[PDB]
Amino acid sequence: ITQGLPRVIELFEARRPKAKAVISEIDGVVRIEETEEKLSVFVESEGFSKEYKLPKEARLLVKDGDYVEAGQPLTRGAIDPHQLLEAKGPEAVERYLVEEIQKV
Amino acid sequence: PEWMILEAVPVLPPDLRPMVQVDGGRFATSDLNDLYRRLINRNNRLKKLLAQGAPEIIIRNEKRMLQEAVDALLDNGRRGAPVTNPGSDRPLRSLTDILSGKQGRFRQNLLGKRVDYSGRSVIVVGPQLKLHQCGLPKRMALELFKPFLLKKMEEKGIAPNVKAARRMLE
Amino acid sequence: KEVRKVRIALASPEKIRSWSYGEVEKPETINYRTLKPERDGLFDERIFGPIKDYECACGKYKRQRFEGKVCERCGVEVTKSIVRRYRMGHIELATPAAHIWFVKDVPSKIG
Amino acid sequence: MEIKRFGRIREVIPLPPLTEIQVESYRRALQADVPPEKRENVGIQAAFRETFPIEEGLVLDFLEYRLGEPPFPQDECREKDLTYQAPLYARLQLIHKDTGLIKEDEVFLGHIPLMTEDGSFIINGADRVIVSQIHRSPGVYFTPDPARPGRYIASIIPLPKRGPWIDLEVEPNGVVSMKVNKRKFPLVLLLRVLGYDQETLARELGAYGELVQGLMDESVFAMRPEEALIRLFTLLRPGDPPKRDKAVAYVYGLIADPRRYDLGEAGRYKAEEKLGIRLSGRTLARFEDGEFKDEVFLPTLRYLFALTAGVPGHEVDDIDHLGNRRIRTVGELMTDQFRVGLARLARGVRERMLMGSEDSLTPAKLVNSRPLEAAIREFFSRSQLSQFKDETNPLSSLRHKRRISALGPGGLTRERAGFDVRDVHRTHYGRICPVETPEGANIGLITSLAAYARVDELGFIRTPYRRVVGGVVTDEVVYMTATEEDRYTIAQANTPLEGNRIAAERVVARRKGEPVIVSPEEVEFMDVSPKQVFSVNTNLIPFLEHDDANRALMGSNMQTQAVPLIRAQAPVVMTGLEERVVRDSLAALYAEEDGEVAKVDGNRIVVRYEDGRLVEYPLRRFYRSNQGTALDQRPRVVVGQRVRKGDLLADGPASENGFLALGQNVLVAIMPFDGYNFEDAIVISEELLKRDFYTSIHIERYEIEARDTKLGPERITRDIPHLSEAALRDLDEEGVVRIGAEVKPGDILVGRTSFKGESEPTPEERLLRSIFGEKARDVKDTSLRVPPGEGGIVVRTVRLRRGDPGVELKPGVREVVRVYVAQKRKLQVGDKLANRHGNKGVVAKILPVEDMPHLPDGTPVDVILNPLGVPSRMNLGQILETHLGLAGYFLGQRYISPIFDGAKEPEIKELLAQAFEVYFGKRKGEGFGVDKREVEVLRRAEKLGLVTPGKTPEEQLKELFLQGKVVLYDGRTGEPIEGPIVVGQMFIMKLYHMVEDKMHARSTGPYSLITQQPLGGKAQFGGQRFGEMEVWALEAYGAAHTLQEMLTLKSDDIEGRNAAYEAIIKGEDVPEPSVPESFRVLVKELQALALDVQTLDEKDNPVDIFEGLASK
Amino acid sequence: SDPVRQYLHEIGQV
Amino acid sequence: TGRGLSFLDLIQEGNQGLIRAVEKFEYKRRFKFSTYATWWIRQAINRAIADQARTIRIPVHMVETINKLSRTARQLQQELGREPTYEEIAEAMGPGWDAKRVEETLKIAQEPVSLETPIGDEKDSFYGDFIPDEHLPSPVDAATQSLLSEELEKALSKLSEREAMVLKLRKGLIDGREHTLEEVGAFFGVTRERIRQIENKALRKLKYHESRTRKLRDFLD
Amino acid sequence: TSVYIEDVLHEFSTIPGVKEDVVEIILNLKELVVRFLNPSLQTVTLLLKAEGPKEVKARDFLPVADVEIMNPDLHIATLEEGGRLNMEVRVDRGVGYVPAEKHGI
DNA sequence: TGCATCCGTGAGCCAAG
DNA sequence: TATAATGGGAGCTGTCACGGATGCA
Ligand SMILES: Nc1ccn([C@@H]2O[C@H](COP(=O)(O)CP(=O)(O)OP(=O)(O)O)[C@@H](O)[C@H]2O)c(=O)n1
Ligand SMILES: [Mg+2]
Ligand SMILES: [Mg+2]
Ligand SMILES: [Zn+2]
Repeated sequence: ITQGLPRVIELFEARRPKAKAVISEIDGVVRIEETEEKLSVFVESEGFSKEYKLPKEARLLVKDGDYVEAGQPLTRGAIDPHQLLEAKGPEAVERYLVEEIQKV
Repeated sequence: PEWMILEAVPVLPPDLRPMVQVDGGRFATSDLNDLYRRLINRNNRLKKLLAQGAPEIIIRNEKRMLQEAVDALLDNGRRGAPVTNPGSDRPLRSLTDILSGKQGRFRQNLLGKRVDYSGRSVIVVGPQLKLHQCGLPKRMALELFKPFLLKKMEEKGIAPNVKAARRMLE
Repeated sequence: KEVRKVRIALASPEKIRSWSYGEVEKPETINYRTLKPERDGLFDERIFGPIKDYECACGKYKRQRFEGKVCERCGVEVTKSIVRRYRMGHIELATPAAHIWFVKDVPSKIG
Repeated sequence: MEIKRFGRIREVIPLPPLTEIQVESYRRALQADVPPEKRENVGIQAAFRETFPIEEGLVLDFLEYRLGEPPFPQDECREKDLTYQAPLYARLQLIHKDTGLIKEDEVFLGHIPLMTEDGSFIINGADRVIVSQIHRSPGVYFTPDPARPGRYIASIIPLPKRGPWIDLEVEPNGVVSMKVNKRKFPLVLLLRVLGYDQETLARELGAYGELVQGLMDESVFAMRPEEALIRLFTLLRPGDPPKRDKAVAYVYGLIADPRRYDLGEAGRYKAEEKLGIRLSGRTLARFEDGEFKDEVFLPTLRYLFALTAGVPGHEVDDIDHLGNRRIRTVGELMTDQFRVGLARLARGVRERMLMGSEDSLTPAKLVNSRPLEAAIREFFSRSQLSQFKDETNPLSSLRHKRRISALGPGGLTRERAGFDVRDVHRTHYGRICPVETPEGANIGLITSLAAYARVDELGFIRTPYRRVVGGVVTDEVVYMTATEEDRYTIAQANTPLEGNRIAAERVVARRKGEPVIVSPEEVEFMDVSPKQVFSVNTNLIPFLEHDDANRALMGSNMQTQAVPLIRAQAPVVMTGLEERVVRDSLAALYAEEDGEVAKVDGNRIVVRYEDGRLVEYPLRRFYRSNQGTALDQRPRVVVGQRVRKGDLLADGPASENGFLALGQNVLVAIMPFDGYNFEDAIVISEELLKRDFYTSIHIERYEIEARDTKLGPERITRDIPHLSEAALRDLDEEGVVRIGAEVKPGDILVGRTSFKGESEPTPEERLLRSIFGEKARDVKDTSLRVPPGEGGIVVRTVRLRRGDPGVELKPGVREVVRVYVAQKRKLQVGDKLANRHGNKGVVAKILPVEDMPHLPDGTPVDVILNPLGVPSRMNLGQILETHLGLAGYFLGQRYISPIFDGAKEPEIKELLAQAFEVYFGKRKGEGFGVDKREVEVLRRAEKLGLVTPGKTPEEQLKELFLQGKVVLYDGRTGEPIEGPIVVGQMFIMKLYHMVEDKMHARSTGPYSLITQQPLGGKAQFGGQRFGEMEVWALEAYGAAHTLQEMLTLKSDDIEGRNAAYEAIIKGEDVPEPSVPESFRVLVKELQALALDVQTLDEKDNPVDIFEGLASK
Repeated sequence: SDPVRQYLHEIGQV
Repeated sequence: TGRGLSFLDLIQEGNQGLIRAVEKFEYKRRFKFSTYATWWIRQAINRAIADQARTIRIPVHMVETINKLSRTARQLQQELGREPTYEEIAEAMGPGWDAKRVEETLKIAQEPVSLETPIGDEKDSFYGDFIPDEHLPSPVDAATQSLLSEELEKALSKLSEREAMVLKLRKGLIDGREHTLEEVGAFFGVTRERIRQIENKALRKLKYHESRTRKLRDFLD
Repeated sequence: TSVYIEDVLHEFSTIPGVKEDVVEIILNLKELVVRFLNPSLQTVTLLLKAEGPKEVKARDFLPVADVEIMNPDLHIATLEEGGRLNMEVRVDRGVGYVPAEKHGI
């Protein structure tokens, strides 16, 4: 099972992918809070707390209470290169784009 | 800024929009001429409608039609309906069209061209060649290198002069 | 003099007229009998130039002896016919008209 | 030979007449054998009835039309570059309303083209074929709304050009919207204009959950119908005066006008079945007794609401079901253009009716035919669907006629061609062939009519099934649409039958495509034949079941491209189709009744029938097809022969005794050969050329005109200035070449002089003339010579002059001369060969016979195909075709192996055993033992596990022969090929892609007007294209100088190219390029756009690239 | 938008 | 509509006719204005259609003749069940009309065709991308004019500089034009008979060289 | 190596009264085996005249001394009532396979 | 500040036609 | 040059994805 050519074009064109991965704007620590009917992930810093509301069935890659770098992925999925840029800087996007293109 | 408004509308040199007789003695001609002819008729009728002091409704209509003539000449299709030549669905080919696209001036004649001293034929394995060779049909070669052959034909005895050697391969 | 850059700028009415070799006053192309260019029309040799190398329209001047000369009987310069690819005409409008590139290319530069 | 034939399925019905889709449809549209008053309101009759009567005072009505006889027969039109056609007259009468004066007249409308017996046309002299269009059937559909899962879109769709698309959506705001001419408005309004009333709509639509409330708008029922109609008119024509008569006119034309809106008879029936209602006409509503009465809008609305609630018995529609896609055959396509031309004629009628003497007006004085003559001429000459006929060989013509395009006027644009369109929808079964289609952009958009398939009255494609009742397979054959087909369990044609009963506890069937194992109790129908699933071409492929679909596609299409060979052979392994195809394609001639054959000639066959009469069938001999292949018939009976009705009298092109002969049966070995068959290249034996296999006859046409010029006349003359009698040897007194002569490139075919123009002599001319004392003649050599790399034997000249009788040329033309030149084409290095399983390759090397691998009895193989072509391609059919062909080489028989009902391996091995005995017991008797080399090869075979250890030489050789393999000697050396090799008979064709047509080279030549760049293509002696990507190649190599040549000296730098040519002919290295002309063109075209482009030097100071010539 | 509807309107004024 | 002018162009030419009618109307005849206006409005529309509809402009009387020819041919086809020959059209045209005249009138009425006329049913071809430019000299032609000039000078050098210069003056290799014998004779300070005689001997010697070397023959054709 | 038929101009022809076309006739004549008894002989020109209902075989050639037709049974043409054939077929000595496009005899 | 919607622009090369 | 004549017709339709400007709550 592959993504192929379009994934390459999704990258060289720097397009925000449809099934995008939510990434942390900052550093922090994970607090899961899942109602039977709604779900959200909070990334809490030493005095800064960011909330990330996402649909119930989306996969995570964070076991609760882990330490994550700004721009790490919390959802499975493809990272928006622009969010990665704003969060983590040009070297990070360069790594990301090169590695994804080569994956294809 | 005002230069984005036109007073003198330039006209392209005629050879770049010719009126040619073809083999049969019939005439072919490029769409720009009908675009300019639209333009010039509407402009002239406007100069006359002004001289004869016509009402506002009429002068206004003429002015609108004049703008649209300029629009079709420059980028036909851009605003409104595209101008078609009578009894056809084909849009007329405007200067913007000449410029832009896979078929336009840049891509079609400027970033790539047809070329002289060139040929084409079917290929065939030929496993005897060495890596640096290819087999080339004689007749192909004779035409591909024709001027060199006129020269060398003259250097040896095979013809008196270039013009004779060229007559000799016709 | 070797070419090193290529500039592209807007064209003033005075520059368009400076390019021009004559207003094209009539919508005519070539005469239905002579098959020669009509005067003051889209192919007039008086504006855009001689059709045959060094030969004016009417006939009075037909050799390179006279170069640059403008014929008195027909108005056609005696130069290389090649210039019919290079000599701009012009048209003078009764009302000025918008250049649609600067109107419908959004965001409109005029607007 | 004996023709052993395999197969168990017996075929209840024969293949229907194969060009019926064309011949029938045209008949039906013309109704020309029908007496006028007996005609139906279809085809061009329907067009007439639609246009007429024409009113306004004066009325012009239409009684009837008639089609006279062709002014010239088909052959004559083909020669005289005419159109085979019929005169069209229409009896029309003028009536003045008041006066009652009725003056009547049969007025002539010009000519309509006639379809020939075989289903093609002749337009300005060339055979053309009108391809059937596939499109979405008119009707009412429900497709899901792609944004809003639980919402759906009703689409009401008319015929092309006979109405607007209408959509009915349930908005997120609750109100039901109708989209028409791209405007969304509340459907409520139109419902009101129909006479509807919240009473009636409440009782009809109340059931459905809360939906009906979104239809309740009190502000609408407030108005009488006229007020609602005017509200709608303002909503659809903003600003236009909402005058009462004008709004009734517009809305009527939008929704009820039978001369403006039109579903099909198909659109009608489909809506009837879908919404469970009955229509009156072919529109959406009517005007009765002064008001508007609904027909379709409320039924569609009810179905929409029920689909949205969830009511059982309502579903969306698979718009790619071949029940929702229909065919527009030739008659429908031509009629539509008829309808159009008639409308224009009607505008001209009303025009001349307004002004001019309103007492002295006859039908003749009111009817300009030219609108209609023009519309028809257009549709036949420049339509997208009017293709140049492909008559490469008979089969190519037939296949063309059975094509289906999704493209064309009123069809898909290549941009609008998604996946689902191109998919092999399940309902293509038995209707459209899943194999024959092009590889490329057009994949799945151009398809072929399946073999047993037929197009019904409504335009849908039907396929036949046997009826099965209580496990008996009747002979009652039902043709079904796919909507029909979806109702049944349908067993597979191969299910086993004792007698007429299903002898299998479990049987293989389809329900709605889905494959299913069922009991004969459940079986309602059964397939007619495997043949029923594929196109004719695909059906011509033996062992198709052993070939992957991708290469079967290539075998299918490539048959289209077979050149008729002077010694064509039917394949040693046929499918059974090969005879019917020659028949339906009108390849051959057949006996019309029982008879005795009177005379037999190169040119004619005369037959004396049972009525004592004499028929003289003349033979088309060496005629030039559209593609220049030779269409030529040969007599296949002799004086005295008794012949039954339908016995072969003359083989066509590519026919051998009435069998399709697209190629030759050659002896192949499947082995590598010193790279000469690398990557699909093919080796052949010189024997093939010696015995004239793969030799074909081609004719080119050469035309010339001498016309009247301002400067004097062109004339066809032998008296051509400055030529030697050397140049003129083969020219008759009038300047035309002599029948018989051999003509080579450079040779004159037709002389001609043209007058020189204002040739004011350059001083060098004056002095040179003086030195030589010869006046430069009035005229100059403009004769028609032979183009490079063309040539042959002149075989006819046609000459037409002005003043000759029957002859009138285009104005100014004095004379036309045609010269036909024929050539016998042997096979040559770089010509293309293919087989019927997609094996294709160019001929790369022709060894002399002594190098060819041979069998031990001294017999050379004809062709050596590389095995590496097989595994990747997965077309094992050719392999089996070879094994069988091995046996028929020694038994001396051909074969018929139906697809999916063919010779199985053990039967082929039976045959191979019989063959082996013929091939080896011969040698035993003639007194020779097993050769030493054969012992060595046997040893190698033993290590390969191909023979059993211990058996005898004869036992082991037979063991190999049974696997298709034979000991093979390398004729170069006499040593044996280290292993045994697959050798046998294969049917191989010479496709139309011969290198003689393709090789081309240009030193310098014609350039183009505006670009001053070289023209393109062989015919124009043009230059190759060095495009953007070639430029990239040169850029990435860093060959700046090579690159720069391509951009300047080698095209469109005028100074540079002239200078380069002179340097090369003088041995001087080539000058530096200057500015390419097309850049000067760009500068000027930008100036023409009021943009100043300005070349600059480093000091930012202008550089003039027009060398002064453009500044004052 | 449609330069003929425009003129039919302006005509509809006088 | 249809006749070669846009609806709007028709309207504007009709308005020109409206202006004419207004300035020429006489209310005392008691006619409504519409009756007089329609004459001039028709006249103006028709003069426009005649004067403008052709890329190759045709005088209005000739257009009238061409339309008469069109309609006569249509009548003839409507009664002949086929198209008329040049002879049938000339007959129905009256006297003064023969077949050659009908044919010349047809030839003159031929309207040109678009260089951008589509070839094929893709978007990547233009009629007249197949029209070769006949005007600009070919590179062979040009090379051949250079080789001529050079070999003519080669031959002229084998004359005395006066005979060479006299021939160059006389044929136009110097200043474009041909000179008279009286001019060359006044320039070299001899009698016009004398310059005619040295020209004759220059040509005699050039003919002799061209006998003995054959270096100019091939250029002549 | 070369054939003249009277009233025939080129290879792509028919002859009235003859079932076969010139192409088939030359295809037949290709086969024809001609033995030269005298060793110094390079070329012969067989003459043939024939007519009337008759299956002209190779026997029907005019005999020439020091020349023997080894396959006289070889069929050549089928002629029906009033069909006339008159050929001059030239047979050369030579080696290898030399195609018509290369000797033009 | 956030969305939905709308208009314009682009969608492989060569070959023959 | 004079009866009177007073507001048009053809739309044409199986894409699709993006970017960037307008349009709303
Ligand atoms: N429309 C087109 C048609 C052809 N081409 C070019 O021609 C080749 C056809 O390959 P192919 O599939 O016909 C055979 P090959 O590549 O050797 O693999 P196989 O033999 O194992 O099947 C392509 O690979 C392209 O280079 C193109 O660019 N666009
Ligand atoms: Mg034959
Ligand atoms: Mg007469
Ligand atoms: Zn002059």
